[PDB]
Order: sequence, then C-alpha cells, then structure tokens
Amino acid sequence: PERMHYIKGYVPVAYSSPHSSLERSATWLGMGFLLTALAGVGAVLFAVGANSVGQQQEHWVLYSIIGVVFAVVCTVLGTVLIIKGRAPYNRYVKETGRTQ
Amino acid sequence: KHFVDPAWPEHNPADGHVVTELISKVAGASSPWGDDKEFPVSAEETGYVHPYTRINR
Amino acid sequence: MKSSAKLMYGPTVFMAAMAVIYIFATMHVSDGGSVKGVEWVGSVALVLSAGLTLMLGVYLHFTEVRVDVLPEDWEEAEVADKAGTLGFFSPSSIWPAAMSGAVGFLAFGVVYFHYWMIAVGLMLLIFTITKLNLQYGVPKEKH
Amino acid sequence: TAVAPRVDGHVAPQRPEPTGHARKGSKAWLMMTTTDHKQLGIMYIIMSFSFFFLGGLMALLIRAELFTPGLQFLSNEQFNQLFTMHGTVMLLLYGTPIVWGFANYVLPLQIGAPDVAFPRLNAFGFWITTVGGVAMLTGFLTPGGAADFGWTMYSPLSDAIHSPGLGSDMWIVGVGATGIGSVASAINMLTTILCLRAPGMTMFRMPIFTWNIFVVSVLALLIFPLLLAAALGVLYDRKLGGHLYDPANGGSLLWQHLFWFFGHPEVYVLALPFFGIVSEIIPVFSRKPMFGYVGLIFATLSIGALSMAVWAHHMFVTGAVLLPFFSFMTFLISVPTGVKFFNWVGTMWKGHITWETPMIWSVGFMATFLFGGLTGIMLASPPLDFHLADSYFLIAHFHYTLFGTVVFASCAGVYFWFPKMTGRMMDERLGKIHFWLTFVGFHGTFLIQHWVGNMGMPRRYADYLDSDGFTIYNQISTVFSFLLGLSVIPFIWNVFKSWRYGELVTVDDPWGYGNSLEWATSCPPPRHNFASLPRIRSERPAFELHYPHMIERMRAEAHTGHHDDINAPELGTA
Amino acid sequence: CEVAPPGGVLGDFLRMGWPDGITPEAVAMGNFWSWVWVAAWIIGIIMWGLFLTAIFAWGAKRAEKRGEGEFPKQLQYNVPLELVLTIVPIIIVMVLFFFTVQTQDKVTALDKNPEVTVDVTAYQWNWKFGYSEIDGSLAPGGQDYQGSDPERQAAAEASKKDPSGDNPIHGNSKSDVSYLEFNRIETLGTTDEIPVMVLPVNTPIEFNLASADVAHSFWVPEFLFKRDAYAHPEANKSQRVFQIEEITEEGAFVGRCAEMCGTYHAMMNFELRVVDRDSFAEYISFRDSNPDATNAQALEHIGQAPYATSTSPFVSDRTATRDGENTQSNA
Amino acid sequence: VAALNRPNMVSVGTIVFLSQELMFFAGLFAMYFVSRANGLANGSWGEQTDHLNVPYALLITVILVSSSVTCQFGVFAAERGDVYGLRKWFLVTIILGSIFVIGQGYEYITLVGHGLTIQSSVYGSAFFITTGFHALHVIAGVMAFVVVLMRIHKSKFTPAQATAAMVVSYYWHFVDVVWIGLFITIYFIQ
Ligand code: HAS
Ligand code: HAS
Ligand SMILES: [Ca+2]
Ligand SMILES: [Cu+2]
Ligand SMILES: [Mn+2]
Repeated sequence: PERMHYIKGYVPVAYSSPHSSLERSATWLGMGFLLTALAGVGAVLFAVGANSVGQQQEHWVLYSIIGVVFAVVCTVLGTVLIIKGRAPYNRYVKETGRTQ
Repeated sequence: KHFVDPAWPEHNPADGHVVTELISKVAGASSPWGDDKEFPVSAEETGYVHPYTRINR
Repeated sequence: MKSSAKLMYGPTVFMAAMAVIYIFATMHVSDGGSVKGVEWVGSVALVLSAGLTLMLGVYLHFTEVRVDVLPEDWEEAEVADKAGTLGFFSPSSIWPAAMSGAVGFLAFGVVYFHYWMIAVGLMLLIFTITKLNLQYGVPKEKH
Repeated sequence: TAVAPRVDGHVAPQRPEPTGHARKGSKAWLMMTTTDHKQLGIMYIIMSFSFFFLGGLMALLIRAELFTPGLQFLSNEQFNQLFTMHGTVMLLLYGTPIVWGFANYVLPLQIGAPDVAFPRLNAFGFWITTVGGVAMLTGFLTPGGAADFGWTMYSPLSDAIHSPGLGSDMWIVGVGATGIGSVASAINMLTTILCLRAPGMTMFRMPIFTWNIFVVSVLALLIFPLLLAAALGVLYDRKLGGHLYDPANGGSLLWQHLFWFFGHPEVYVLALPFFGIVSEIIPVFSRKPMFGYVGLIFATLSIGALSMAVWAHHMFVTGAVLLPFFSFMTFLISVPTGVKFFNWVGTMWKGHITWETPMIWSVGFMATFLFGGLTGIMLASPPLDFHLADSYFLIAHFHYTLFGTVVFASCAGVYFWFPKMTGRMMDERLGKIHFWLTFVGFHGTFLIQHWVGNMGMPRRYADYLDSDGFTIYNQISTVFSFLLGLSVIPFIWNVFKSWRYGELVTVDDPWGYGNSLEWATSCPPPRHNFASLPRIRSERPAFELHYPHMIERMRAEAHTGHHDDINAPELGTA
Repeated sequence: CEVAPPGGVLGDFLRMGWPDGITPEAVAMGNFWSWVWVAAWIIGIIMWGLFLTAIFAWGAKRAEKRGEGEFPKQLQYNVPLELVLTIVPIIIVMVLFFFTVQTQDKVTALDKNPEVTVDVTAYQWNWKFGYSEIDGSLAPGGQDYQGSDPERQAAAEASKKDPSGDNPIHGNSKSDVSYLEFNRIETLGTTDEIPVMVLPVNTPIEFNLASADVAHSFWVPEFLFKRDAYAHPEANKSQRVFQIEEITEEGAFVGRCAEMCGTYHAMMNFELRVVDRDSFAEYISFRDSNPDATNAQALEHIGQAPYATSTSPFVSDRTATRDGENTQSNA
Repeated sequence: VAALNRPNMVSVGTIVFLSQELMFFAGLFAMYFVSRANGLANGSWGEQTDHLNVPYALLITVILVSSSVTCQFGVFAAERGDVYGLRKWFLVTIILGSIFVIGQGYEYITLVGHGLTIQSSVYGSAFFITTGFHALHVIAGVMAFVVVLMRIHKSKFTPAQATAAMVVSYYWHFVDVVWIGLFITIYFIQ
C-alpha cells in the first residue's frame, strides 16, 4: 500500500488505482446529473411538439424555457463535476507518462 | 473504572479499538467462542468422554 | 469499500431530481387527456426511494472513511495479504426451515383469519427466531 | 510481484467426486439443515423449474381452450383462474427464484469468497419462498378455486365486495411470502460483494454478472417491501372493514400506481441478471474479452436508475397519468439495453465462435429479445398504446421479452454451469434438439399473436364468436403452443441422464476459455469453493491463469490505437 | 401523421393488421404506426444481419482453416465508436418522441366542439348508453336537446348520504351513484340483446364514461383508441371525457371491453352503428316522441337491422356451447 | 502490527435491512396522503382529524425518544466490554418501549371509546393502519431487546454479542425515526 510499483514493460488494468477517477464521488454525482440533464431536452421537445398541433398555447413558452434552463444547468454541472473528478488522473498522467 | 468481561480480548485503545458499530478486525462475523482462541485443542482439553459400549448377542 | 460507497450517488440524485421534476410537472401541466393536480402516490415513492439509496450511500461512506487500505481493494495485492481468520460462518442449522414453516402457519392463519392461528403463529414465530439467535450459545448440559 | 520457492514432492489437492455417486440418505438431512450457498442454489434452481412446469401446464390448458370458439371443457371462471395463476407462478415462483438461485451459486465463486455473508438467512429465504409457493397454489383446493383477477389484481375488483372466496386471499399471502424470500436473498448479495471479495479483486475486476446482481439487489430491496405494504393494505381492506382502496377514495388508480411502481422494477430485476449470464457466456465461446466493460457497467447502473422513473407507462389508457413525461422516460430506458446489444455484437465481431450448446442458447436469446424490445418501443408511445394496450399484442410483446430473457438465457446458464455445478457435461445432441424445438415452437406460438392483437382480440378473453374473424390465427398459435409444451421433454431427460451418468469433467474449464474466476477452481468446487486462489489482476483471472503467453497480447491489443505507455519508465521500488 | 403510409403490399405488410380507421385521428395514428414500423424493420434487419454474420462469417472453423490461429485480435475498447453508437439511439428515440408528442396531443385534446355527447355507463356485465346532449341541428326541437332525467337523476344525487346514516367514505355513503348520469333516452344492453348506439356521420362526437362497478374500458377498434371507465372518475383523477373530431363513414362496428372486470368479461360486447346524418334526426325524434318503443323498433324506423349485425349475443348456457355454436339467433 | 479495520458485516446487513424497511413505510405514507388529498376536497378530514389528542401524542413521543437515548447508552457500555451496563440500559429501554406500546394501546381503546374505528371513516382506516404497523414494529423491537438479554445472559460476552447489541440498537433507532415522521405527518402536518 501507500504507493504502486511497476517495472518497465508492464501495463496493468488502470481501474481502482489510487489515481483512478472511478474511486471518487464527484465523478458518480456528475454521472447522475448528466443523466438528469436529458429530462430538460425531453421537456423542451414536449413543449414545441404540443405547439406543433396548436395545443399548450397558454404555457408553451414557459415550458420550453424552463426545460432549456434545467437542461443547461444540469449538463454543465455534470460536465464540470466529471472533469473535476478526472483531474487527479490528469495529474497522474503528467507525473508518470503512462495512460493506463 | 468500568467492568470488563474477562472473555473480552485485550487491546490498547491508544493505537486502535476492539469493535465499533462501524468497523471490526474481521471480514465476516466474530467467533462466538472468541477470536483470541486458537482451535484445535487436545482431546482431554476438549472435555469430551467417548463411550465404549457393547450390546447383547 | 470505497468505490461502492460512492457509486450509489448517481441513482439517488437521479431519483431525487425526478421526484422534484415530477411534483412540479403534475401540479402545473393541465394537459388534455389527463387531470391536473399533485399525485402523492409515486411522488412519495420516488422521494423515499431516493431516501433508501441515500441511506445506503451515506452509511457506506461514513463507514469507509474509517477503514484502512484493505487488500481486496488494493490493485496489486498478494494472496498472502488476507491470510488469517476470515470470520465465523454457520455450518448448519434446522431453524431457517422451522421459522419458514412458522411464518407459513401465521400466513395461513391470516388467510382464513382464525384468531387462534394468528396467535399460535406469532408465538411459534418468535420461538423459532429465538432458537435461531441462541443456536451457538445454548449452555452446555448442566451435568 | 513475488515468486515462491518450489515445494518438495508437491501434489495437487484431491478434487471432489462428481455427482450421481451419492449414497442413500446422503442429502435428506443435509438438505434440511443446509447452509452451503451452492447446494442451496442447486435446490433453488430445481424448485423454480418445478414451478415452471406447473405454470406452463396451465398455459397449455388456456391455449387448448382457445383452440376453437365455444367453451369446450373450461368455464369462464376456470379460464380466469388459469391465466391469473399462470401469470403469478411464472413471474414470482419461477423467475425471481431462478434469478436468486443462479446468484447464490455463482456469485461467491466469481467474487472469490467461501460462503455468502448470511448463510442461515439464505436458507430462510429458500424455505419461505417455497412456503409462499405452496400457499399460493393452495387456492385450487378451495371449492371455488384460486384467485381470478389477473396477476395484477386491479381494484375495486379485488375488494371484499367484488372478490369473495379465500383463494383471492391466498394469492396475497403467497405473493408476500415470496416477496420477503426475495428480500432475504438480496440482503446477502449486497453485503457479500461489499465485504467478502478476494484479495486483489477490486470492484472493477468483477465479472459483469455479479455487477448486474449487485444492481438488482439494490433495485429489489427498493421495490419488494412496497409490494408487501400494498398487499397488507389490501388484506386489511378485505378482512377488516377498511376503505383505503375504495373507488370513492380513488382506490383504483392508487392501487395501479403503487402496484406498477413495484412491478416494472420486477421485470428489470428479471432482465438484468440474464443479460449478465449471456455477457459471461458470449466472451467465452467467441474467445474474445467483453467489449466495453466499464461501458456495460454504466449501462447496467443506468438501467437500474431509470427503472424507478419509468413505472407509469403501464397506465396510458387510464386517463390519469401524465403522458409526455412517462413516454419520454420509457424511451430513455431503451438506450442502455441497446448499448448492451451493441456490446454483445461487438465482442462477437471477428471472433472465433464455436457453437457448443450455451452459445446457441445465447444467440437465440439475442434474436428473440431483439424483436421483443423492438415491440416494446412501439408500446412505449401513447398514441400507439391507445390501440395496443391490453390486447394480444401486449401478450406477444411481454412473452417475447420474458421467454427470451428468462427461459432462453436460463437454459443457457444451465448448460453453461452444469459442469461447475455437477462435475459432468450435458448431452450435446439432446441440447440441440431442445433448442430447436423450443425455438420453432415459440416463434410459431407468439409471432402470430401480434396479428390477433392488432385485429382486435383483447387479452384475457375466454370465448369468442365464430364471426369475429380470428379463429384460424388462434388455431395456428395453439398447435405450436403444444409443440412448446413438448419441447421440455428432452430437457428433463437430458438433465436427469446427465446428472447420474453424464460425461465426467476432468479439467477445471471444459469449455476451455472461461474468463471468470469460477473456472479456475475444481468441478465441482470443494465445500469452501477454493483450494487455491489465482493471482487476480484483470476481468479475466481464469483466462490469464491458463494462458500466460497470451497476457502480453491481452494487455497490448485492448485499445484501438493503443498508447506508448508500455515503454514508460519504472515507477517505484519494492 | 400528415404524411400517408407507403401503401400497396408494403403498406398492408406495415399495417400490419390494424383496421383502416374511421376518424381523422385514427388515420393519424395509423400513419404514425406505419412509419414507426418502417424504422423498426430497418433496425431489426440491420441487427439480424450481424447475428447471421456471426453464425456464418465469424465461425471458428473458417478462421482456423484460414490459419488465423487459436485466438482472435483480443480487442476490448473502441471508445469513439462506442460513443457514436451510444449517441445514435439517443437521437432516434428523441426524434421519435417529437412525433409521438405531436400525434398524442392532437388525439387527446378536448376542444373538438361536440354536436352530440353520449353518456356511457359500464356495469357488470353490459353497456348502457344515454344521449346526454344533441345540437339544435340534429335535435328534434330545433333548440339544443338536453337529456338528463330530472327525477331519476334526483334519486342519484339523493343517494350520496344519509341512509339513516353510515357515510364512511369522506362523508358520503359507500354506495354513492351521484357520478352516474341518468338520461331519458337510453339504450340498455342485455344478455338477450347486444346494445347498439346510433351516431351520425361527420359530426364532432363526445363520450362521457363511467362505471357502476369494477373498472372497465371502452374500446372501438375502428377508432384505434380505448379509454378506461372508472367508478367515481373525479375521485380517481381520471379524465372521463374524450372527443372524436368526427366519424367519416357509415357502418356497423363492434366495440369491446379491454379491461379485466370479472367472470363474464368476454361477453361484454357492444356495437357502434353510424348512420346518415339526416336519418339520425328521424331516430332521435322517434325515440323522443314515443319513449316506450325499444331500440330495435327505432332501428326499424330508420330502415336498417333491428339488432347488432357485427356481433350476436353469446349463448348463456354453460353446456350447449361445447360444439362451437355459441351464437344466439337474434331473429 | 495489529490487523486492519474492516467494515462490520452485520452492521452493513442491518443497515441495508432498515433501508429496505423505509420503503415498506413509504407505501403506508402514500396511502395516507392519497386519503388526505381526497378528503381535503370535502373538508371531512378537518372534522375527523379533530378527534385526536396531541398532548398524549407528545407524551408518548417523549417516552420513545427517551428509549432511544437509553439504548445508545447501552451501546456505549457494550463497546467498552461492560456487560452489566448493557444489561442495565437495555432493561430500561425495554421498560420504556413497553410503556410506549401501552400508550398506543390506550390511545386506540379511548378512540374506539369515543367514535373512531376502521369502519367509521377513511380517516379511521388510514390512521389505524399507519399507527398499528408501527406498533407491531415497536413490539418486535422490544422482543429483539429481550432476545439480546437472553443471549448475553447465556453466552460469554465476546465481540459477537457486542455487535448483536449494536445491531439491535440500529433497528430501534429506525423505529424512533419513523415514529417522528409519523407523528409529524398525522398530528402536526395534518
Ligand atoms: C423481462 C420482462 C420485460 C422486459 C425486458 C420488457 C421490456 C420493455 N417493455 Fe415491457 N412493456 C412496455 C415497454 C417496454 C420497454 C420500453 C421495454 C424495453 O426494455 C425495450 C428496450 C429493449 C431493446 C432491446 C431496444 C432495442 C435495441 C437496440 C439495439 C436499438 C436501440 C433502440 C432504438 C434505436 C430505438 C428503437 C427505434 C425505433 C425506430 C422504434 C410497456 C409500455 O411502454 C408496457 C405496458 C403497456 C400497456 O399498455 O400495458 C409493457 C408491458 C409489459 C408487461 C405487462 C404485464 C401486464 O400488463 O400484466 C410485462 C410483463 C413486460 C415485461 C417486460 N418488458 N412488459
Ligand atoms: C416467465 C414468464 C412467462 C412464461 C415463461 C410464460 C410461458 C407461456 N405463456 Fe404466459 N401466457 C400465455 C401462453 C404461454 C405459453 C403457451 C407459455 C409456454 O411456455 C407454456 C409451455 C411450457 C411448459 C413448460 C408446459 C409444458 C408442461 C408439460 C409438458 C408437462 C406437465 C406435467 C408435468 C408432470 C411437469 C413435470 C414436473 C416435474 C416436477 C418434473 C398466454 C396465451 O397463449 C397468455 C395470455 C392468455 C390470456 O387470455 O390472458 C399468457 C399469460 C401470461 C401472463 C399474463 C397473465 C395475466 O394477464 O394475468 C404472464 C405474466 C405470463 C408470463 C409467462 N408465460 N403469461
Ligand atoms: Ca374454446
Ligand atoms: Cu414496465
Ligand atoms: Mn386499463
């Protein structure tokens, strides 16, 4: 423990190493929000589709705007959080020069 | 000071602890007879008495 | 237990977000072919499902900040690391079958709703559970 | 890495004797007091298939009655009870128990543990599930017969007013006893994976099967107690004077929402483990590792996460649910299933496929579930569901998905792990006969029911007029249904013969290229599953154990355009 | 959809057994179904092809005869292709959901301005139809016809409470029937006669569903639509009203129950008979003028079949039906 | 060196079980709130809910949280290896739990005394199912404490018995939490 040791010519499977991104909570939370973001895409599609046949005439702008707002906040949150969770991996790749 | 059952294993709290609600020194469940034991033991130390017995023919 | 403590955060946040989205949606969208108004069944289920996954995740994380670098989680561990006692495991026991039968008797009792069957079922059930829990601690025969 | 000195006069351990040599009385009391995960899993599997045959007999009776117009030998009441009990036993007494049986046998071998976390709890789960099964089936001994309200048990039809007779009650208890049996099985599988993994087996070196079982464990723990609460509420309304499910309280839609919140995760609980079983079978017989491993893990977790939001697409014709939201979510849940399909065909891409029996079963499962899910997408859109809902189109859809994901893939799993479970290999010829019979009989039975569903025949219809115009299609369905019934004769004979006189297994992996850890140990395993643990270092312990010369290739060709990271300098010191 | 199917044998195959439909939204649903089936067939063949390729092209004996060796390339990860193949179904279901929303919303919208509204009652095990309101064009009186029966509906409103007092369900009696509409022009379905509702051509029509007993469903396969009928639909938060823009062609069409209600669920058929608009005025004036006359007598007054030609009543004997002649001779 | 600190397997098992039971109570919550949503249209809820006795509810709530406090003192005694402190505090917890059971029982007896039962109204059915299932859980918890006392009376007090006491404490704390939720729902948020 406390440090790894690889000889030249040896390539391991990278997962669950101390530098791995799967081992940290930011990444998984970002996956959750990234999945959530597609709901806003569905919402805006529902709004404009209902508009296409002359329905939802009294609220369709609000539904489209709130769908887009939720989508953009969720997707940017997921992307940023994922990148934060992957920062240790980038530092390790700078450190060692091995990708796996 | 508090009482301690003598079956309790000895340890130094200053560098660890014996068991908590969250963690323990075992992967599975602890021994009902004490993890500090070292089985097996001798025949006479077991306390068992095997019966010789015969029946009529 | 690091990875599994933290991978539970995706499902729980997704369920919570769906719960809030759904509550706002059903309380506002007056679409034809449906009736406006918050529905409590479904919303309660979503929030308490998020609750279940959050309970699991938070307990596992709260525990995992205590434990050491176990060899099963160390990516280059040797088979000699885990040498020792793994733990205590029940070799055999008749009591699972007995208490399954007791629960069956109780269930049949509430089927026909004969009160004596319910009472005898509950008594038999706690008896079998007690015998299960005292199996490896019954005193030696007192001479 | 350490290399040990040689041992003087070393001999490999005595691997256990195969099955069929057991003496008299060698399993009776062992069975009654068992707390071994693997013997217990075998009896799980046998009991589940017993219930499978029992339910399928009722299915054949249904088909025989619908062969021609007019009630030839059943009444309306008997027909209703038949489809109710066929659905209930096939979903709850066959499917979920076979899932937990395969989990109990395989998962400790895959994660490199000796036993499950809670042995007596596992035995309790088995016995309580069988108790629930017998309670559920006891309704037929009633003079008035068993429950008659469909496997969903919609209200107010299940009210005390509208469903008297004790069979209606026995269903409620038989289901509940089954549900807690499932929960007791799940408590183990989470705690086991969390606490008894082998050294060096990090979480992302687990096989895909146990990942699916993990996700299914959390999903099942979410949803079985909700069923128990709803069912106890219904029994409370029935026996006492309760009013919670009264229609004037909104009880009908309350029950529908609560039940289907339970029920759609149940079908995903049946779905994921058999996806995992084929995800283990396909890499072995194509001699290629699993394609997109962590991608498949993310897809499985995505299915688990989406299953909880999809539930109300079973109610598009109720006029109560919000259509666009649930239609969008049940479209989203198609994506990871398609990812899994793409990964399967990808790992098969330019492989060396050998066609032993489990590979035949796996490709058959893929071919069937493709059309099943393709039909499910059509059912997902409300405007098509307004016509399709609760017709024979729905029947054909869910029989495609269930008969594909459960029956085909469970048979694949049986053929795959019969060596590891018995120390003997199944008859190949009988296996192929069984497969072709089941395949042709199935597609004959259920492909034509799409047309009767479209033409206007509703589900659960016991009799129909000669002038309606769909008698010939039912006749074609019935003949191939009897063929489906005949198909299981070679399966039963093959299992019976192979158990007691089958080909003995010598090597640890008769298929040759087993990737997962259970193929490194003996056939059968010893009582505690492992006479020695390999050096676990990837998702293929057994493969890299048995083929060292392949390792330099296996680590190098893994990624398209693989980086130069093999040439990177040394990173530390011992 | 606004775009028609391919037609011909391709359309018949893509249909694939759907009725042609007799309303505008039925046409819309059929078109959407046909194009969705086209896309589904594309996916089905383009993956069955890959499985067949595995069966015939990627076999082990071929590659070993070719000298490929004991093992293949051992590829595991192709991340860009994986992301592309993940993005493809996302876009497919997205663009599908757009048209789904379109067709669904034009189906379900309750703004079709009914000329006729018929209250429908489902009960174990038959249908009862009642004309609720009729526009002045078709009504006998020139002014709009309103069919609610005062005395019989007053009984329904009086049933809500106080049968000397039980009132358990939110202060109302457990046997409340105030949600049912009782009309003076009614057609009552029996085991001896299949009920027939008479409707005109080319008028927006409305259906108002409810259920005396357990939940039922109203399914007309020629509408390509079905809706659940519940007891206390307001209490269930279920939408009990649905409108058809019109019916486009005359004829007799069977309609069934599509919800498991009980023992005689299969016997609960009805017929929907669509008649010339000028004849509907005669029908309603005849039923109004001499209410003692039966539905069959009114249908004779039109000059069409007195009984449901689409489906005849089932034989009600549990032994006579064994030889397959389970059909009653209405006349 | 001493061994690693590994997760307590039985604690993970019981926590997973309590997380499962939370979804059991989710169903009763959903049924109650659907009943309340229906009732608030007619205002009949606002009448039936006036039958209840909130200060008595507060008293039994105080008793149950006192039970929780005593239970956790017993747990501290257990982790110290002191069997007698465990016996003390667990017997006190058993007493308080029995008093809570009697409290709910007397509540039910008085309520049927002055015109609220399962047949009286939808409020009656919802109230009694929601509180009675929790009452059965409290009874099972008292039984669990008594079984723990049997265990530590018969067997020598090893870590295997200490973790058993620790595990039953989790269940009792879950019982207290769900009572707090039920009380806030029924007597306060009403
Ligand atoms: C193991 C058991 C089951 C599985 C698996 C299953 C899968 C699905 N089902 Fe289902 N099903 C429904 C929808 C789906 C969907 C969307 C999926 C998904 O798993 C399907 C995804 C699977 C695939 C294999 C996807 C295709 C694969 C690929 C690679 C392409 C990706 C997808 C693309 C590109 C989009 C397609 C593209 C197009 C152009 C169409 C719906 C409603 O949306 C209902 C209720 C209808 C009603 O009115 O009652 C329903 C009804 C049932 C019932 C009713 C029982 C009863 O009523 O009593 C059961 C037991 C059942 C079982 C099962 N079902 N299903
Ligand atoms: C896992 C889930 C399921 C499987 C597998 C399954 C298999 C079949 N099904 Fe099905 N089912 C239908 C036809 C079949 C047929 C012909 C088979 C076949 O797999 C059956 C053949 C297989 C067999 C296996 C039976 C052969 C038995 C033999 C040859 C010998 C028996 C004698 C002995 C002694 C057995 C040996 C015993 C030993 C212990 C060794 C039909 C229509 O043809 C309906 C709708 C009908 C309606 O109107 O509602 C239906 C309804 C349902 C429903 C909805 C129920 C409801 O709406 O309430 C569900 C959930 C379901 C699930 C499942 N079903 N099925
Ligand atoms: Ca027939
Ligand atoms: Cu579903
Ligand atoms: Mn319906």
